[PDB]
Amino acid sequence: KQYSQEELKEMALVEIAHELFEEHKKPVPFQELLNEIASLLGVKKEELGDRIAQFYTDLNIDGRFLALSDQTWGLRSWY
Amino acid sequence: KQYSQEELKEMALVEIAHELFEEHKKPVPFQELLNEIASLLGVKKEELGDRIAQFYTDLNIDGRFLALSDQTWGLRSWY
Ligand code: NI
Ligand code: NI
Repeated sequence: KQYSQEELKEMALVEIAHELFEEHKKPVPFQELLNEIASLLGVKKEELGDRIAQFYTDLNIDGRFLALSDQTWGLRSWY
Repeated sequence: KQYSQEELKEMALVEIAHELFEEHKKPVPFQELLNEIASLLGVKKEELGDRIAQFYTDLNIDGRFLALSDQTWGLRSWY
C-alpha cells in the first residue's frame, strides 16, 4: 500500500492492523494478525514480544474494533 | 447492592454489567452476563433480544472492558 516498511516500523501495531482489516474485509484472529504484521515489519512474531500488550490494549480501547466470538480449531498431533 | 430492580430497569445493560463485575471480580462469559442481567431485571433472556447487540457493542467501545481470550468450557449434557 501507501506505507514503506520504514513508516510501518514507526506505526502503532493497531494502525497497521486497521490498514490490514481495511484490505482484508474479513475478521482475523489475533495470532494471524501478528504473523501478518510481523511479516510487513520484516520480523517473526515472537520478536514483537514487547509490543503484544500495547497492541491488545489498543484493540480493546479503540472503538474501531470488535472482539468477535468464533472458535479456533487445530489438530492435537501439532503440539 | 445499591440498586432496586426499578433503577436497573432504567440502566443500559453495560452499566449493569459493570456493577456485576465490580460486585464479583472475575471474568464471565457473555451469555452468563446476559443470564444474570435478565434475572436482575426479572425478565427472561429472550425478552431483551433487541438490546443484546447494543450491549455487546458497548462492551467493545467502552474502555473499562477487556475482551479476554480465555476458553469457555461446559458439559455436552447441557445441550
Ligand atoms: Ni474495542
Ligand atoms: Ni472495550
